[PDB]
Amino acid sequence: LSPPAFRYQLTELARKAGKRIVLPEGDEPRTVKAAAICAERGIATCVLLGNPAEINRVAASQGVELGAGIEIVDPEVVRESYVGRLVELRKNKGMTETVAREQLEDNVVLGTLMLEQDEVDGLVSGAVHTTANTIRPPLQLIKTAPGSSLVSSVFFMLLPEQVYVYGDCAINPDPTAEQLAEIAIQSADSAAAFGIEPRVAMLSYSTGTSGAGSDVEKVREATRLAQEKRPDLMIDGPLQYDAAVMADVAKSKAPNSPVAGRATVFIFPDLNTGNTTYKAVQRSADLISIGPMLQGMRKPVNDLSRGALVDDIVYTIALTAIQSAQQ
Amino acid sequence: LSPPAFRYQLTELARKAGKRIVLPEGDEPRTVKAAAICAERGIATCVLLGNPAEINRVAASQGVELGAGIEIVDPEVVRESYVGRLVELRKNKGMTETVAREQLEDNVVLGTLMLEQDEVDGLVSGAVHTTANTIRPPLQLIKTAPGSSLVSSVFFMLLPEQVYVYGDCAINPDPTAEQLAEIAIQSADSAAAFGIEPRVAMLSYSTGTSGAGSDVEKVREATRLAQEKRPDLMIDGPLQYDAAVMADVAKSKAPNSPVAGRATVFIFPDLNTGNTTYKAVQRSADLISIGPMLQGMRKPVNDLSRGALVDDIVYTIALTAIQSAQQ
Ligand SMILES: [Cl-]
Ligand SMILES: [Cl-]
Ligand SMILES: [K+]
Ligand SMILES: [K+]
Ligand code: NA
Ligand code: NA
Repeated sequence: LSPPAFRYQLTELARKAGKRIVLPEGDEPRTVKAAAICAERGIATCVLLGNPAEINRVAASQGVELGAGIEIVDPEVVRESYVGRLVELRKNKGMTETVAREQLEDNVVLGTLMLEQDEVDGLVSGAVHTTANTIRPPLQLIKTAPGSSLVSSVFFMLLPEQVYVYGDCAINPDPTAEQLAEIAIQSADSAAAFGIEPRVAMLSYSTGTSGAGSDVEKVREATRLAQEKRPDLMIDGPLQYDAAVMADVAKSKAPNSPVAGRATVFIFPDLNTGNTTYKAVQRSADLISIGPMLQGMRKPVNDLSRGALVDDIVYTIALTAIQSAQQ
Repeated sequence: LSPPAFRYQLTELARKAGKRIVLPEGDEPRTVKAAAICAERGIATCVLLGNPAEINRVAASQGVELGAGIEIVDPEVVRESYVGRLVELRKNKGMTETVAREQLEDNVVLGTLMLEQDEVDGLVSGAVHTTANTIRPPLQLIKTAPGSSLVSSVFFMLLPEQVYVYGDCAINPDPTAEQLAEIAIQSADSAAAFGIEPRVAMLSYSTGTSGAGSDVEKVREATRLAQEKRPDLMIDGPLQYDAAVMADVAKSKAPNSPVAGRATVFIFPDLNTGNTTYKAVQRSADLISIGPMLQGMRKPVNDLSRGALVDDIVYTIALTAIQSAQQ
């Protein structure tokens, strides 16, 4: 699975999904250009939230036509029709009609209510907003998937001939043992859904009992808890990074391990570890990453980097559509 | 500073130091062969602790002569002469003459007492023993250097044209803010002593205020505390790894930073982060590392990997001799 091969696999899987993805940042130039690519290539039907005139002016300003597969929704027209639904959804938290109308001025809230009404299949935003702005309404309204008590994330690491899965390198600062086992299971399910055989390495500064301490025991607990809920999955830990990827190190420090030496899914003990290793490997191996992709949400939601490129948005919409077919 | 250039710089600095390094594993084949190289190249005078006949048989078994610069000490001859000193050193902890004699059967204890008696300048062991076996007697008897409340460690990361310093990637599992500031200062002093201009990046999953949480505040506290004790040092944090090494990321996320974009010393928030990133970078960039090197000890002590090679031992003796001239 080379980087071009994996990127095409995302295109193939998204086409077979045949999903509708709402884009709250409907008039954003990068998002308009990416939506037209997804429609022309069959990656997804893109629902743009914004003024039809402005979106078409932005589309014309970038040499892009919005034909089939592009559906523009004017928030001013449809906003009031979702007020009653939002009041009903948050009535026990003190939602009023006036407050609900105030919240619906944000296109992410509007797209989330469209997502909750099963009018679209997924939501992508964040090119010109914060991560919290993208995920807070879905967290409040869509909630977590059954069997998940939290949302985590993964990065797809595109090596020259294979794809690794890293997580959680963006969201959860300090997972407990129970949460870490949940992150490992979510990440392995994500890997399998995107064509990656999950061999899950629970990372630590200790390989087995080479090191001791509360930090090592948390990874050991999470390993056992994850194996309890999913006896079918190949999980092992604790493992240092070299033991997870090198067969020679595996044969010397963890020879009875079904994961060591050939791990494909790498679960980091905390965000310090995950984000630092993710950033360092991106520079040192000079490889390519796709993500981060959220996991554990009841319906797919994903947040873009504020400096994302058009192609970054294109494949993020693909991931979101593929996640919709997974559920 | 290419890897060959840096390795020669260690040779030059060790020669100028002109130190004596005691080797408790005196009859170990790899250690005997490395000691003769250090003596012939002028890296250090090596004091081998073992049976003179056995050491010479091991030396002859590897095509190696032990001439000038090699001094063999028979533990059976000199052990009793250090019993009274050990009793005096640990009298308040319940040391007796019989217990002291029992402890002196371990050559590391004997070499540590030689180190404490200023008969040698540094100690290297661990090729056939655990790390705890190497460092416990010095920790009990030599103690920490003035201004240091703990011992930490660094790895020298030999990039194609420069050398980075990583720490602490081996010893301290979860440093407090005060300890982390101490690790940063020790690591910068180590870097400068080995010909590396210290620009210290205090690593985190947050660049500045990009992320919040107790983990980020610890790095922020350690950054300020380290700057308080050493106003002359270039320290900054918190910084993600990409902000520390990439000028473009630095100009966008930390433009007022005197370290971001050109860091040479990388201080990891905990052992999970340090060891995982160290192991991952070694595989991803396929670079070369030297270490780990202890720091903060009153007199230099260093521990070998049990799978170390002869050349690994050679340059570890060099590091230890260089550390002796630093103090
Ligand atoms: Cl274990
Ligand atoms: Cl800050
Ligand atoms: K964002
Ligand atoms: K050792
Ligand atoms: Na690898
Ligand atoms: Na670099």
